[PDB]
Amino acid sequence: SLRSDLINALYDENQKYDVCGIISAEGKIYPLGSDTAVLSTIFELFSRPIINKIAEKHGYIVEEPKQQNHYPDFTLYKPSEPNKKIAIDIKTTYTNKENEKIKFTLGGYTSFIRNNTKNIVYPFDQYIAHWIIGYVYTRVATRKSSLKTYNINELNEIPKPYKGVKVFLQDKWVIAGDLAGSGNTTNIGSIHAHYKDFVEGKGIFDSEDEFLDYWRNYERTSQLRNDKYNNISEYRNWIYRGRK
Amino acid sequence: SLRSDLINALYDENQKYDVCGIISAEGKIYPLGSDTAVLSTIFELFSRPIINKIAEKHGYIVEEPKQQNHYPDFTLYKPSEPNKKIAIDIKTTYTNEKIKFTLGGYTSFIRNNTKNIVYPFDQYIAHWIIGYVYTRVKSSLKTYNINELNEIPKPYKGVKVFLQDKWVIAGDLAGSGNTTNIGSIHAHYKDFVEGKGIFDSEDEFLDYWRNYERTSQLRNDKYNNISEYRNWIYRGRK
DNA sequence: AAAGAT
DNA sequence: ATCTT
DNA sequence: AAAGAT
DNA sequence: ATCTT
Ligand SMILES: [Mn+2]
Ligand SMILES: [Mn+2]
Ligand SMILES: [Mn+2]
Ligand SMILES: [Mn+2]
Ligand SMILES: [Mn+2]
Ligand SMILES: [Mn+2]
Ligand SMILES: [Mn+2]
Ligand SMILES: [Mn+2]
Ligand SMILES: [Mn+2]
Repeated sequence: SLRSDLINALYDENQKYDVCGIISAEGKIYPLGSDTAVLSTIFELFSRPIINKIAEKHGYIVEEPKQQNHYPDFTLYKPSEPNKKIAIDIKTTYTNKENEKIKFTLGGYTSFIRNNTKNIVYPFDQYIAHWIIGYVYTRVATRKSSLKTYNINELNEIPKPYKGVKVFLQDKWVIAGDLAGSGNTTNIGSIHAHYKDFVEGKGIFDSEDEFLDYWRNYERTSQLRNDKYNNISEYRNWIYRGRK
Repeated sequence: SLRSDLINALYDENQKYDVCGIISAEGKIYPLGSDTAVLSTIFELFSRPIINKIAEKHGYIVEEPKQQNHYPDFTLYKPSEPNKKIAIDIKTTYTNEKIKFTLGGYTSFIRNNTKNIVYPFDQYIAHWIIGYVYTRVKSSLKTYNINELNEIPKPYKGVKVFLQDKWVIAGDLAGSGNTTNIGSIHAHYKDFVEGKGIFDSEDEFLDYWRNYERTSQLRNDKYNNISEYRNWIYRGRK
């Protein structure tokens, strides 16, 4: 399928190639700095040609947001299936020690999931799938050789601020958790688990409808959530009682 | 001086090189996308070698945050004068024309000496902003090899760069809401280079943003702009 | 612009 | 967009 | 974690 | 970190 070919290609490219810097048209290379700020940009750019190639092999049109602040990173679809669009959003996080538990921020819970056309490239109801390509890497402190530029002939002598990159492709609802991913910017939080749990889809929601109802009615602060629900057990009790 | 040699190197480097992609150890190049995040990241990386080269010429050590979400992008200090650090932070914005930058929070280190800052705020003697401005600009969804560098399309054109003191270019209207950022003046590139700001002093700039309330409701009984802040001062800070 | 989006 | 305390 | 930092 | 509505 489009999905299995896509993760096979991302998994393969990740295994083979390592990104090591930004290059100028003049051929000068600038090394990579430390944060997920830098790495999240790098893994998203790494992913673009792969996603396009597989999408094309399958007959899909690939569209990135023409406007800033709009989800998703990539919209895929066949002209013949306008209402079966696929959203793919790339998310990244890090670990300090290889293999510990990780969590991702999955985007807002008060934009398009509550307003069909808010901050999304096509109306929400035109999408039938929302996939997350998740990247995890282990941090490696920057070295005092990262601060010089390099020429192409030194490509593999460039130090990297990361190691152990892993990648997965999973449905957003499947890896969504029940605790916010951020406060002031109201993000859905994924489960906090091991990389394999994301691959296997060991999340907390039983269905995509449950994930949506939960996040569509999740209040913004602990105060606002006090008489409602703050986690999945509380939400299921709240559902049991009649949404009260 | 360190400042003048840095302005000169930044201008020069920006003039000589145009960043066009990320490269893998295997030599494959991936083009740049248009997300805001992309340009912010690229200009910061681009500045790193320039800043370290000039700092070392001047005897300054350069330290980047060892912890994420901490200001500033670069901390400079001569070993002998540790209590005299220089903060340099990179900011970016776009054009198609007046521009404005978000200059960082007004509720972190300016209100709490050790909050989200690498070294105590009182150890810094200067806070500089390196501002990058560019003009925003297809199936650039494929990889390239070294022989094709010159054909890779870019999501930008006309990059300009300046270095100015943060207080000098700071404005009186928030640069963001929920992430409570100081907004810079809304002016032309030339005004940033020339330092044509609104605050009469660094003291005024800091006091203003240290007492700016977070919402209009709160601000409308105190101050919403520099004129109202000056009147608040006259009323006795109430 | 203020407020809230990625 | 994701991270710290 | 929640809340608020870059 | 900075953008949109
Ligand atoms: Mn993106
Ligand atoms: Mn993304
Ligand atoms: Mn953890
Ligand atoms: Mn919109
Ligand atoms: Mn596990
Ligand atoms: Mn930075
Ligand atoms: Mn910066
Ligand atoms: Mn700290
Ligand atoms: Mn002007």
